[PDB]
Amino acid sequence: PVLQHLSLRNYDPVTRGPKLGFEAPPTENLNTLTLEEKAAALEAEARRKAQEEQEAAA
Amino acid sequence: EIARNEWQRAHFDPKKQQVGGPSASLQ
Amino acid sequence: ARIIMEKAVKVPFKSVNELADMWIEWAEMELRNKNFDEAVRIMAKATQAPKRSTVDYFDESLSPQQRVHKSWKLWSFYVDLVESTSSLEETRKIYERIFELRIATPQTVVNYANLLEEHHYYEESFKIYERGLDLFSYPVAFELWNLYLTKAVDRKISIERLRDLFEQAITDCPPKFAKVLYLMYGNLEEERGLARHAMRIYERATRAVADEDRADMFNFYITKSASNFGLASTRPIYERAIATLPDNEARDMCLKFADMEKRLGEIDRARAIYGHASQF
Amino acid sequence: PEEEQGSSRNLDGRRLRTVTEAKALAEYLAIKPEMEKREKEARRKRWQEIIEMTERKQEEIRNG
Amino acid sequence: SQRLATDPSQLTALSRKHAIAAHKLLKAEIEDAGGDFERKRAWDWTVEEAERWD
Repeated sequence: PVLQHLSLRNYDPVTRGPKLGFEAPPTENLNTLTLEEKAAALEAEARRKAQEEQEAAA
Repeated sequence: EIARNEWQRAHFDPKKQQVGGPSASLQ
Repeated sequence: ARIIMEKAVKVPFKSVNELADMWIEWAEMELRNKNFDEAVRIMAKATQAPKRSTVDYFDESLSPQQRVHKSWKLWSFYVDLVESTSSLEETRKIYERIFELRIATPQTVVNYANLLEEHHYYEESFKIYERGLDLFSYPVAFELWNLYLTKAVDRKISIERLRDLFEQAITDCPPKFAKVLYLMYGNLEEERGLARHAMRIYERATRAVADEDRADMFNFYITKSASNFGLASTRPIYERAIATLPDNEARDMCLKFADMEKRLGEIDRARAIYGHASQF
Repeated sequence: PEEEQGSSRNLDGRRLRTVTEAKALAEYLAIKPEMEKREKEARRKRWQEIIEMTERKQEEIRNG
Repeated sequence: SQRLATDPSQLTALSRKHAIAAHKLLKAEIEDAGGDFERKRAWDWTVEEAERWD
């Protein structure tokens, strides 16, 4: 009954304790794009764009 | 304490007083 | 059986986790026999402490019967049971008891707002993100800022609300998060604001970023100013970068400035630039 | 003999202390990365020696 | 005989050495993997440790 009477959001039944955000961060469960990997996307975009203008100038 | 200091001065012992690695590249 | 395990609850075990095990197996015994409301009552009886409890959990001088309400195992399993059994009001009350008891985690703040977002309470989710931001100073609070700013630009709240929100976030940030923070505040000012706003934000971003990534921040500023306005607007960025940067990065910026001046054709200015670079 | 008189100069205008320090520092720049390797594997092998001692004690307590 | 020869205080000291060794090995593995250790530990802190470290 546990896996249908616990929401499994704060309790970890395999270790008989709470969920460890250290082991299982909530950053991998988003359906959207988190704020860390975006702006890495922006840095990559600016980088290959910049090499495009320097090769266009060359 | 005055009496004790006088006792210490009186029994002061003259017989206990006598006068007169690593390498160079890393540094 | 319930009588003898009530007596087990009365037993002062050596470890608080043992009496935690008692309470969780009491609720577990109740939930196997389809007594979910009874299990809720049992663990409501478990963590009975006043509103002003401050006892030390690790203090091995008090009896574990009283320093068990501040155990995270009971509260985690309890709030999962309440979420899977009861309605939203009781779960909000139990999270409010968590935040009053001063044992909440950034994971718990994210769990609060994810519970609200599944029930489409977006504004209260924003409220509990920034309550967690109030509770956690800053090297803890970067994660909350990531999720909160992502969801705030997802929902597209009013523009002045977002401006004040990033100005709240940037306020006392370490540089190692200031890079990302300024990158998105400039990005949003480009996307849903004004260009000169984004230019001045990239300027003070170059001003308030770490030494190791200052050169890349001037690179982003230069590329965005070139994509936005003329290269004549990009010159003052260049001599400011020569004025402020250390010698190697100033050399790189000076070489790029000479390249831009040679591209424009004013090679006398490029020759003066090369003379300065030769000076250092 | 150049240790005692190392503050004198060459024909070009370089101190003997300067060139001795330059050679020693060049040697240090050559040898420093491999030293920081061998210390990181040294502390790593010390850490596995600790983990082997503690797995030995826990198996000793579990088997009696 | 092994239980009588081994003091429980020595056993607790060896268990604490286990704990700190496991911590420093896991720290080394995460910092070698490219991730940040303290960000994950900041994911898992309560309010009490947060304000005392503040």
